Amino acid sequence: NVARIGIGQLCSSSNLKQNLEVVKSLIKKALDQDVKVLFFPEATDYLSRNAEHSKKLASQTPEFISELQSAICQLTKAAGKPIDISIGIHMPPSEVNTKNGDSRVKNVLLYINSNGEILQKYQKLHLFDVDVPILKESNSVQPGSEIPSIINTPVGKLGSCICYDIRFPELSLKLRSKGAQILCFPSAFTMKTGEAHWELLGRARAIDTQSFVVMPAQQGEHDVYADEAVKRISWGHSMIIDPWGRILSAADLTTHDPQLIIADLDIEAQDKIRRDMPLWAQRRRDIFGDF
Amino acid sequence: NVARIGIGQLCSSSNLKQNLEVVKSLIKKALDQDVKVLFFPEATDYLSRNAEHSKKLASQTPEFISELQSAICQLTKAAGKPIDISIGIHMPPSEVNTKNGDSRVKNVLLYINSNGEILQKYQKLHLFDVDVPNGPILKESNSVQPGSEIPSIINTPVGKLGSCICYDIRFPELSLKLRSKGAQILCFPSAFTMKTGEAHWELLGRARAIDTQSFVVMPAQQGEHDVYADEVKRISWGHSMIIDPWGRILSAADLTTHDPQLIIADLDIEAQDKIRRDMPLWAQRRRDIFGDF
Repeated sequence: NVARIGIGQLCSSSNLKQNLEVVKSLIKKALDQDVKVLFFPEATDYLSRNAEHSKKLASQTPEFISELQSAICQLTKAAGKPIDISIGIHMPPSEVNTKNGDSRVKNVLLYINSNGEILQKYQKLHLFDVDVPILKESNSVQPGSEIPSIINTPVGKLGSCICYDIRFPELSLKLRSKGAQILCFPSAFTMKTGEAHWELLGRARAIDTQSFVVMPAQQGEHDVYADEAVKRISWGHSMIIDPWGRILSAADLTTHDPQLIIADLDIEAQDKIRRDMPLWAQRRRDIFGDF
Repeated sequence: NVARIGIGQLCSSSNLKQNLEVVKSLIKKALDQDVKVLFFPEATDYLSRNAEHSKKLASQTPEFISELQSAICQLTKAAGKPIDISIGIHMPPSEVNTKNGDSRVKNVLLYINSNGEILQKYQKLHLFDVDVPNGPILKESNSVQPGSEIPSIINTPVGKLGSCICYDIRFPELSLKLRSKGAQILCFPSAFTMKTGEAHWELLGRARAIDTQSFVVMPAQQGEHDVYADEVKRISWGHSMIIDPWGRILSAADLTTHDPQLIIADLDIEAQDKIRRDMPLWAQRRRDIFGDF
């Protein structure tokens, strides 16, 4: 009856089967702690060495997901209680895509309920393209085409984003306009940008929208040679933030083992903050339009 | 081990929670009989008075499905043995469906495993539309959205299943195509009128069985439906039965009671293998004349 959520912080390798064992273990641990909704990071299925490597691994993800859906069903039936999963993966191009000549993976966030049913597939909207030098995420990753609909989770109304989305505030604002009480930003940040902006961005989106903000992150040095030079290290620091900007819960920084970060959301205090500072009633829609 | 299947025959009312209690009772009886896969009819969740009644009742069905998935987990865990469930229901329009003006319900056949996982939602492909000047007028697709896919074969505990729904049975190409994709078993969850039921129900089942050399499961609503039970007369032919690849009726409903009943048969897969080897209808087709499906 308490709005308890959790983050499964980990350090995904390029071995999808290894990564799945960690996810199942974290879900089992979360069920023991009576977590109602468990949030995993971006690219939980795998991190890759390069876009060509990513394309090959993406073909293994459909089997990752199906085994994950069945693990969820088995674990909740064994535990006798439900848990919902939010998890970021790489989706391979469909057969429509193949025929259209699109090879591009899709950065997708799955919302999966306790019966292993996928309720949402949010595809990341914002990609990092720079054209001075030049680096184009969109050469290998297909941008999404929709603002996701709000999900009615066991702990409240969720608006779901992925990683780089966090830097574009109009997306978060729009999700509040559609009724979100909670936002998530499953992510993998570099050490540099992680240290500079990870916590600032989370808190900013929290107070901008007066929402709980879930910040599930990859943490540590990724083994992108575990499916058989290139190095990949994620800032981590997974955390849960309240509508006032307070950090409710953050990762133990003194171990790089996978860990569960838990917080109970005080929805009533959120109602009071939203009532006392009614930012959405105060917008200048005669100036900016209506979204 | 023994390829034991079951049909759950019932008479759905307009009261979803009442119908769910019947469904769970039959699941429990089927676990006690060591049924591996239990087939329910079309519209097991409810029968309605009209299309607007159906549109309102369909909004309750998601809760019906979630509570069924939970009862399956509970009953199998309590029984210590697994069972799979094939059940026809109505699905309300999706969020995007309404965002395009489609308020129509969907005739969907769910396959749900021993862990509550939904492995397939098949949306009925064939609808009864008719517009004869001076009657009969009937446009099922005014109130019901057709599906867009031939379903994939399901690998069940008792063999490869191709799932269809009711009016689908009248279109032999669908059954032939399902055999093409690997089906050993076809199912046609149905609610038939008394007139067409007596004329064609058994004939249609046996025909599709020998056309494709498959086991054919015929789960049916039976009786007069209480379509005012959530607060027009609807009577279903019933006669649920299970048919073998030779057209033999293996097992048939007792017609002397409208009470929910379980109909059971053990499928002789080895005999099917021999029939399909010894009359290889699918090697004998004239694909030079008909193409390939």
